[PDB]
Formats: sequence, structure tokens, C-alpha cells
Amino acid sequence: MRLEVFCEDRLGLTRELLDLLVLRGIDLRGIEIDPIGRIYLNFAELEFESFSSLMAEIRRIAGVTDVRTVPWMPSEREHLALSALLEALPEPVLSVDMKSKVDMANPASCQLFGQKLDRLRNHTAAQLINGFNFLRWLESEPQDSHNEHVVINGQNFLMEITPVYLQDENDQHVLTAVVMLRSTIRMGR
Amino acid sequence: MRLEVFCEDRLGLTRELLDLLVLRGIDLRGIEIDPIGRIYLNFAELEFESFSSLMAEIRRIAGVTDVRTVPWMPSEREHLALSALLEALPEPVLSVDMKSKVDMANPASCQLFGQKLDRLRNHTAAQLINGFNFLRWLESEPQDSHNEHVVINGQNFLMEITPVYLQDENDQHVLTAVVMLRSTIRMGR
Repeated sequence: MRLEVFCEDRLGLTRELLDLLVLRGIDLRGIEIDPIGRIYLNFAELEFESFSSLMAEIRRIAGVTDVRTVPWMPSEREHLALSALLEALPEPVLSVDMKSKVDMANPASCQLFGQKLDRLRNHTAAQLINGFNFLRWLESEPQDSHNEHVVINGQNFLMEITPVYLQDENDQHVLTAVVMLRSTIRMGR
Repeated sequence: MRLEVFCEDRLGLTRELLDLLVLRGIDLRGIEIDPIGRIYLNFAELEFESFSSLMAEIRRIAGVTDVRTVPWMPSEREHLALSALLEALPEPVLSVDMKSKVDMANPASCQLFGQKLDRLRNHTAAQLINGFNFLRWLESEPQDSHNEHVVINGQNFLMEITPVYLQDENDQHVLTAVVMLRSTIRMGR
């Protein structure tokens, strides 16, 4: 949850806000400040009730002119736009580290394997996809991308695998051979 | 200027740290807390003599076990790791906003359209790719992905454009018709 607090230029206002979060059982994840007169607050979802009296309570603080909920902290905005677009990808995307452990994985990567992100992230890559040697490839210090054909839950896909940053690991896409043929026909004069 | 402060889990530390910076007149922009027990500070540039005094006084706050400058906030490390996935993707990827203006684009895209990313961002999608009404499709309130065969600089592509989030634009993926056949031909062995 992200709050934006509008306030005048007053001594001690930021402290009195953090005290208030502490009094109320709320553990702070982030606070950002705009010199113009805005304070953003990051903490875990409140239930609706604790939420509304808190807003009211923040508005009573000396120097606060207004509060609202906002979709992101200034710090989150761009990396959330990046995540959104990668999560939107209609087919499986997912990244792995140097130990080939799954890191980033999109919704389709989850639905195909039939599991939520946090279990899926517990896997190395060869545990999820039969037929390829991830760790020996990532050991290979790779230049180019790799294309392999794989079957996953009895389904034909093409898997492409590309190194990431020096070698901080790799990311890879999967495309259904069946979806490709249906979709290259999405032209029929 | 960014610091990382390691600290024991003691009541009042974060706020005492905030009081310190308020009092030294430090132009604090951001704090991020690491669920472990690490606090990151982002503030405007200090002269060297003050940065030093600051870091010295911080290391003497009770319960602080260390302080060090760091190149990035966690949010910024996250942004970097997501930019790196996007930029590694072998084939063109871009996103566009609700006016179909280009927001992000990977190097594969910069290379295709022959423009550095800065300039790519000046263009609507229909200024870069013929044979698709991007803006019209955006105003359709699309739910589903769309595939279109497009020709870009005389090279044939299958184009999949997908809607992003609570409609904020779209993700575009272009795959060469020819690399696909080559890959599905290789898949035969």
C-alpha cells in the first residue's frame, strides 16, 4: 500500500508520521520525500477499517494538508512498468541465476507448470524443463542465444535462452509449436 | 548519495536515524527498509567533510552494527535487473502508452528501426511499423492478444501486441517469419 501525504514545511512532521505507524502496528518499508511538500509511505496492506481511521488520523497531524493512496512510490514507478510488460507477455517468460534457480517468472510460466510464483521460484531450471543442460550452458560463459525444442506436460514448445548482464544468469521464452502454426495462419488472404 | 546501515533489531533506530538527518539538515529523498534488518538512505549530494561527519555519527547510533556507501538502492537494483532481462531479449520488444507512443524498447528494436531509444520514444507505433492501426486497436478496449503479419524494412515479422494491466497500453513482440521456420526446421533434429 502506498500513501501520499501533502504537508506544509514543518519541523518534526516526518518523525510524528513514523511514530504514528509504529503506534498502530504498521511496519514501514519505505518513506520518500518530495521537497515541494509530499511524503510517500510504503507499508503492507491494511484491512479496510484500520486503513480509514489512519487516513483520518494522519490528517490531524499539525502541518498535514491532505493524504491519498497512490499506486507506487516514486522509487517503484519504472521497475513496476517494466514488470507489468514482462508479466503481460502471453507466453512463458522466466529468468534464472548462475545456479539456474528460477528468479523472475511471468503468469504464463506459472499457469503452464500449474503453480504460483513462490513455489516455481524454488526450482532450478532443469527441474522444470526436461531435455536441456542449463548449468553446463551457463558454465559455458555463453555469447549467443540458444534455441532448443522441448516437450513440457506432453506439449511441444520452442525454448529460447539468452545470457543476462556480464553473466548474472539468463532469461528464456517458451512458444507453443501449435500456437505458432495457428498464428502464422492468422494471415490467410 | 546512498548509504546502507546494518543494524540489530532495536526499537526506535530508524526514527533516530531520520532525526539525525533532519537535524544535520540533510536533504533526504528516500529510505528503504530491507525486511532482514538493513536500512538504505538516498539523499542529495553532501560535501565530503559533511558526508564523513554524517557516517561517523551514524556508526555511533546504538544498535547500528555498520554503515557503508552503496551504488544503488534495492528498488534501483530491481530496476536494473528488469531492464537487463528486457534488453537481453533476442528479438524486438517495445511497449507503447494509450496514445501508442513508444515507452520502452530493447536493443533488438533500436537496431531494427535504426534509431537510438531516446528517439524511438518520440514515435507512435504507426510511425515505425506499417500495416497495423495501433491506436484504433488501443481504443477498442482489447482483452486479448492480437497477431498481425507486418513488413519492417522489407523483413517479414509476426507481431503479437498484448494489452498491459488496467489498460495502460501494450506490449509488442516481433518475431522474424523466417527465423521461426529455421527454428521449427531445426526442431526436426
